[PDB]
Amino acid sequence: GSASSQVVMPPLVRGAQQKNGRGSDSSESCWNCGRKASETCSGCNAARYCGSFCQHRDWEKHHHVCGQSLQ
Ligand SMILES: [Zn+2]
Ligand SMILES: [Zn+2]
Repeated sequence: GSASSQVVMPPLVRGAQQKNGRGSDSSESCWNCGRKASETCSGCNAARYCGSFCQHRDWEKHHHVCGQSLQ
């Protein structure tokens, strides 16, 4: 029973921007379930999430999207 080296999904933060855009502009769906997304990945902030349970399920497929800054 050791932590070893395992990558876990980070919690989704609540996005709030007004300077650029007024709601989303580009895309507006949850990567996991696709039903109205209003939060972002606290890590890369690239993927869209609506809940913690959604992020975990999609986390397997997020492994290649996280840690890639913006390219
Ligand atoms: Zn969702
Ligand atoms: Zn991420």
